[PDB]
Amino acid sequence: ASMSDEQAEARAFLSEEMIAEFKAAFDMFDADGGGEISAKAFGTVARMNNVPVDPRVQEYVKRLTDQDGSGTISFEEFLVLMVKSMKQDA
Repeated sequence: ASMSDEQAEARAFLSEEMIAEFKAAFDMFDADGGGEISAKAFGTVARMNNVPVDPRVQEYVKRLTDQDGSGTISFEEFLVLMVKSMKQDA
């Protein structure tokens, strides 16, 4: 369970057209149909989408699976993460 307040800014920055692309990319990894992908998958998705993976976010990303054991991010989080990474990337 994530925080959808983060989703608000994500939808403000990312256009529906962008959200749609990230949704499709996310779905590619969510073959389970749970709306949640592996934490480390974020880096892979970002890379193929030409999105620079921020080192700080990646630190936080690896910590997700590090502290929880099996880190999984929901589509909502994924969108916000893409935002954080692109925002931090100068």
